Amino acid sequence: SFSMEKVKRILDAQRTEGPATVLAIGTANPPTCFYEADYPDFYFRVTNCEDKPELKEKFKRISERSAVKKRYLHVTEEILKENPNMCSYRAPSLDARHAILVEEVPKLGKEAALKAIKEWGQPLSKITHLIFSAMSGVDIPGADFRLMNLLGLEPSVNRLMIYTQGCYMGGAAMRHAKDIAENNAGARVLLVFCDLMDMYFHAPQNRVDLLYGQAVFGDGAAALIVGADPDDDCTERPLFQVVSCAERAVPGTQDYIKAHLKEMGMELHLSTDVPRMIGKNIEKLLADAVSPFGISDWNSLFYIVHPGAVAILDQVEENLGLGEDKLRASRYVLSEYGNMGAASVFFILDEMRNKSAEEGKLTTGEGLEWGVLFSFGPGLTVETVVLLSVPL
Amino acid sequence: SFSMEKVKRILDAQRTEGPATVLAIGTANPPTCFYEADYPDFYFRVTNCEDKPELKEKFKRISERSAVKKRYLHVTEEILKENPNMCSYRAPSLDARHAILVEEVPKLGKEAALKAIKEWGQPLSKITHLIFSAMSGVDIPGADFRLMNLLGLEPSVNRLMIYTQGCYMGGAAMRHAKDIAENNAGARVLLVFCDLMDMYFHAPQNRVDLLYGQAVFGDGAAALIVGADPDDDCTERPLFQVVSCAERAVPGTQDYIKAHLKEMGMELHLSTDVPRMIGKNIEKLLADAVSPFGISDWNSLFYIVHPGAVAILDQVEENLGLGEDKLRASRYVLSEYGNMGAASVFFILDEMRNKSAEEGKLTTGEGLEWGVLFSFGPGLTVETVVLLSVPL
Repeated sequence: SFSMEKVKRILDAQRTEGPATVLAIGTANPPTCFYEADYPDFYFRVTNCEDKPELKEKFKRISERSAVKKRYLHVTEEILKENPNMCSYRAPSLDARHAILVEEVPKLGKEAALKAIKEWGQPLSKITHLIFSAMSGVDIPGADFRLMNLLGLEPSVNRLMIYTQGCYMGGAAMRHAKDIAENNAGARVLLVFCDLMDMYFHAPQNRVDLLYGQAVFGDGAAALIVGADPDDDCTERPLFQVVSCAERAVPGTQDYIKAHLKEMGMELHLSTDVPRMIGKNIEKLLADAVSPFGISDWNSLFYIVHPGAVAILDQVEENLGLGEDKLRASRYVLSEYGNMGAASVFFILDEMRNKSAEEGKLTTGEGLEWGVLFSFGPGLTVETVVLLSVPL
Repeated sequence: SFSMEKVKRILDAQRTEGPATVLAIGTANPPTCFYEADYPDFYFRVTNCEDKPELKEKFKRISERSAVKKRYLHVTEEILKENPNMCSYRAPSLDARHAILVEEVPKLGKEAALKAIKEWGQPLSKITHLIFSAMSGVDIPGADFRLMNLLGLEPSVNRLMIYTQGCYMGGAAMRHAKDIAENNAGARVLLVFCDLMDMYFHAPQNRVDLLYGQAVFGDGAAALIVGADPDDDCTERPLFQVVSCAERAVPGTQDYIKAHLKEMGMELHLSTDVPRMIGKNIEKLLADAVSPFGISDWNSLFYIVHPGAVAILDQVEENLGLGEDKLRASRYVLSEYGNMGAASVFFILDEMRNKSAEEGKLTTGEGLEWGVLFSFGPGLTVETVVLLSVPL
C-alpha cells in the first residue's frame, strides 16, 4: 500500500475532464481522377475484355446507377501494364500489388497527416499517439512505423497499426482514439486512415458484387488529431466532440461480407442484401445511442453516414424518415470520391465543417447541436458514434 | 452547455479508481510436441533436404545452442504432405497456408480464452471488450469476430483485431487494454494472442536468421482478462496490476527486423545484432520506467522478458547486472515452448504466478512487490510495462 499510494499519484495526474474531441481533419487522394462516365471504357479496354460487350453493358448500368461522379484511383494504366497479372483473373499477383502498396500507403497517409497537423498548429513533439488504419499493404514493420519516420514523430510515440478489416474501422478506430485521449491527460492522438483498393482490382466478372466494387470503390486518406481538454493557451480548437461509441455485430449476417487475402490479391464476397439489412437495423441502433440524451426526433440530428453505396444512404434516409437534404454531405462524398473505405466518414466530417462555415451556420454540424456518425462493415459490424458540434 | 452537462454526467459515470489489473490468464498450444533434439532429423527429412548434410550440421549447432528443449507446432508432417509447396522454397503456397490458419487461429484462441474465463469466474455477458492479436491468418471478418461467435460473447462486445505485427504486441496490446479498462467503469477486456508460425516454415536455407527461426519459433495462445477496480462482491481477484506502459522505436534500427507477406508465405529478414542492440538499450529503458517510483536497484524487481532468443535473455541479464536466477521464468518458457511471439510474455506471467504459489512466496511476483515486463519486436520496437504483484 506504499506502492499503491505511488500508483494513485500517477492515476491522479493522468485524469482528464472533458470528452475526446477532433481538433483537426486533413485528407488526401491519389493524383489520377477517373470520371464515372468514362470508367467502363477504360476498365474493359485495359483488361482486354472488349470482346465481352454484354458484360460491359451490365457494368455500365451498375456504374450509372451508382451516384458516383468520379473517383481518385491509385491503379493506373501504367501500373497495369507494368504488372499484367493484375489483369488476368486469379493469376498470382500478390507480390506485385504489395510492392506497389508498401511505400504508397504511408506516403498518402503523410500527405493527409501533414494537412491535419498544419490545421492543428502544434509541434510534432506534442503527438503522443499514432493509430494507423489501412485496408491493404500488410508489412512488417507497418505503415504506422513508416509514417512515424516520414513525419519525424518522437521515437516514444505510442503506436497502433490495424490492417485489412473493412469499413467499420472509421468508427472503431475513433473509439480507440477516444479511450486513449480520455484516459491520458495531455495525450494527442494522430489517427490516420489510408485505403488504397489496388488489391480489389480484377478483370471484370459476371458477379454483381465484384462489378459494384469495381464501379464504386475509391482511394483516399484521412488524418485527424484527437484529444481531450483543448488547451486555450494555444491555437488548439475543437471541431466536434465525441460523446459515445457503440459497436454491434448484427446477428445472422456473418456471410454478408467476406474478403480473403490470397495469391491473386483480395478475393471479395459481398451480399446485395447488405443495404436492406442495414435499413432494417438502423433505427434501433440510433435509438439506443441517443435515447440516453432524450433525443427521439431523428431529423434534429446532423448525420455522417458511411457511403458504402447509394442504396445504403437511401435505406438510412428512408428507415429514419429523414428529410431529403439530411444526407447531403454523405452523398456529396460518394459523388466526388466514391467509397473510400474507413476514411470516407472523415471526408464527410471534413466536408460538413467546411460547408457549414461557408453557409454561415452557427455550428460545425450544419447549425445543429447533436449528431451521429455511422460506420458499416463486415460482418455485419455497425459503429454508432454520437457527436456534439462546436459553435461558429 | 445544456448538452455539455449531459455529457459530463456520462463522463462522471464512467470514471474508475484503480489501475488496470490482469484478473486471469489462460494458455493453450497445438497438440504435437517437437523435441529440439529430434527436430533437425524431422525438418531435413520432411523437406527432402537430406542431401544437404553440411547445412544440416549448421542447423543442428544453432538448435543445440538455442536453449529450447521442445516446442508445440501446428505444422505437422501430415500438413506438409497435404500442402507440398510449403516445402518448396519460394513456391506459391499462401492460399494453402491461409486455409490452414483461418479456422485454427480463432480455435486455439478459444481454448486459451475458455481457461481464462473459467479462472475469472464471471459470466460471458460481463465481457465488454475483445482484443485479438495474431501474427498470421489475415482474413475478413477476422479472428476477433470468429472468437466472439465461438465463445458466444454479446453482439455488442467492442472489438479490436490486430494482424501481422510482431513480438512487441504483447506489451502494446496490454497498453490498449489498460486504456480501455481505466477509461470505462465496468469494462472487462478479453485480450487474446494467437501466434501460429506456419507462414514462416520454409525449406532450409543458408541463412542464419531463417535457420534460427526454424529452430526457435513455437506456437501458442494466451488469453487474459483485464479490468480496473476488481469487484469484491464476486470471485474476481487481481494477479498483477498494470502501473505504466511505454514504447520506443530504437533509432537507426529500422532494418533489424523486416517481414513481408508474399505469395510464398512470410519472407523474414532478422539481424543477428538484435540481441546486442537490445542489451545496449535495456538499462536506459528500465531506468526511465521505474525511476518515477524511486527504484534504482534492478535486482529488487521481478522480470518478464520476451524470450526472443537465449542471447536476448543473456543480454538483458548482463546489462542489468541481474543475479543468475532472475530470469528463470523467462528461460523456462523459452525451454518448454520456444519463442511463441507476442503470447510468450503471458506464458511467462502465468508461469511466474504458479511457481510463486507453489513455492509459498508472499506475492504473485516471486515475493517481490515491483516488476517489469519487456516486449521486443520490429524495428526495433521495445515495450516497457511496469507491474505490481499481488500478495498471497
